Amino acid sequence: SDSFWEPGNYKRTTKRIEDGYKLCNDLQQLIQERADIEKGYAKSLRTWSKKWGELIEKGPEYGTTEAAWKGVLTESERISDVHMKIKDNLCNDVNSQIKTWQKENYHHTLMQIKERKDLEDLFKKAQKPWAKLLAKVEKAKADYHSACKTERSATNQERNANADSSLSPDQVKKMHDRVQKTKDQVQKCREKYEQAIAEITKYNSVYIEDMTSVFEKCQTFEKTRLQFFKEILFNVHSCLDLTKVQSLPQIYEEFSHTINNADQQKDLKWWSNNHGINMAMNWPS
Amino acid sequence: SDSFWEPGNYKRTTKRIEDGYKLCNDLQQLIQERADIEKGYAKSLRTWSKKWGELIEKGPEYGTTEAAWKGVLTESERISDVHMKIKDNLCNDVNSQIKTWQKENYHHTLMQIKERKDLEDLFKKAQKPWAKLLAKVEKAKADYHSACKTERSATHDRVQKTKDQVQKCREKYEQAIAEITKYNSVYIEDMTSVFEKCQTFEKTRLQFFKEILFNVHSCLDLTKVQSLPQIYEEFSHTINNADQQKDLKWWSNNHGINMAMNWPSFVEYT
Ligand code: NA
Ligand code: NA
Ligand code: NA
Repeated sequence: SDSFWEPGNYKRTTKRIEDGYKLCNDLQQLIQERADIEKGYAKSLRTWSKKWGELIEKGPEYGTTEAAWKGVLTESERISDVHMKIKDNLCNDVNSQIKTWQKENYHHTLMQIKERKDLEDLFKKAQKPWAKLLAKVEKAKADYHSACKTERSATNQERNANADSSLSPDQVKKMHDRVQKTKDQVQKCREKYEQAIAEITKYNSVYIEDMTSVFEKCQTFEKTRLQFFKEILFNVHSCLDLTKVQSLPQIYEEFSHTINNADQQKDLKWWSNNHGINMAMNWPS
Repeated sequence: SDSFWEPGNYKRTTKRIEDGYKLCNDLQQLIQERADIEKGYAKSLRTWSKKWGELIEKGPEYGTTEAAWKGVLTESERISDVHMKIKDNLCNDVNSQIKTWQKENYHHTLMQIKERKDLEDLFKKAQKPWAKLLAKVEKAKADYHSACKTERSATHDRVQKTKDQVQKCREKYEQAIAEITKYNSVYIEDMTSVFEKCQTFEKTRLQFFKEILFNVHSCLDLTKVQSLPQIYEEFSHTINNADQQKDLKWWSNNHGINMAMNWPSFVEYT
């Protein structure tokens, strides 16, 4: 079966050590990826703000109204910083931590992950004795079913010898001898089989102890990985939680301070001063 | 000079009307562009979410730990929806109300903006009488200035009829002047009146842009997105459900020592 207790089957557990390495790679990759998305948004915002900053400048809007329009560009700048800092937090608070743990817990030798290779070895050692007894049981079982088979086809041929009266006495005798010799075989074999089953049945618990002990070494390492991953996940969470960016309220507060300063009278009066009736004229003389 | 009072120069006030209308188009383009960026963030988030959602199921992580990694995917999805609403509010709401105001306060004759032609007309009307007096002043200034020239090289029939000429020029010059000087008050009064119509209208727009900027602000103002504190608790509870004990127990049952075994048993012969 697929049972753990079956020879070689501890390999799902050892494979899981190496899966732990892979999941470090995956998590780093996933975070880096989100980081690029945040870099990308901020980068877009800034491009936008550079573009309109200039179109407003160079275009017809003026005065505090101009300054109000500009408020929006300042907003997006402050927002972009927030997002750069999340990019930077994800990469140097979070990803580096993972990068570090992964370096520290997985070593690479002989085209293997040593933590895997060592433990496969430890299981293999733990399982070797009982593998023998299992092998024995399996020979004994085969060696006894083929003795059963022989004996049934040998007692057959004797059938049709005592009904073939031309055979020589030596021929009739060989067949008689084979039957008796092959039922020595059925017996001898039943015995070795029963003894092999007994021999293994007494090792089982030693086997169980041994494998339990190796398995739990594995569970302990795994426990640790799972704990670590839980923490980094919270650390990720910290990086992304907007409700804790303390500047956010202030960005909007300040953004509407600017809109509020948009003053039509200031703007209009200025316009007259520079372009309309409140300019000097010397009349003709 | 570039003084508004010289003929022609009312025009910068006039260009301003049409610049008004132009700015509405610019404003909508600005907002449209911001909205597109928001939509970009949101689309990105979801692509990322869909990608890793798959790569995680497929990968080795299982259990509640696996459900915690999926926390991020959900938060990401929720953030995308916040920005998608920002796109929509900006577009389907702020931009259309500009579009509406644009069409309520500007109208065209043929290809030209009517409010601008009207007020260019009124300017010219008021400027015209005065411009005519100024045209007079300009002629009689030139007449006099070349009765200067045609009595400087005369210093006997061309000696006293050109002192008669500096009598009739300096006379006329000084009366064109008196005449314009008398119209000034009126011209002042009528340019004043037209310019005020230009200011009243321009004021409408300045007040309207203030309002629209406030709306843009309400649209963009993260501190007022209700759902957002809550997104991040939904997320942390998900992380907090990672239970290594159950994930480990699960493993021991499906892959490790608590699995059942058949121990070797004597099997008989066919
Ligand atoms: Na400008
Ligand atoms: Na999985
Ligand atoms: Na829990």
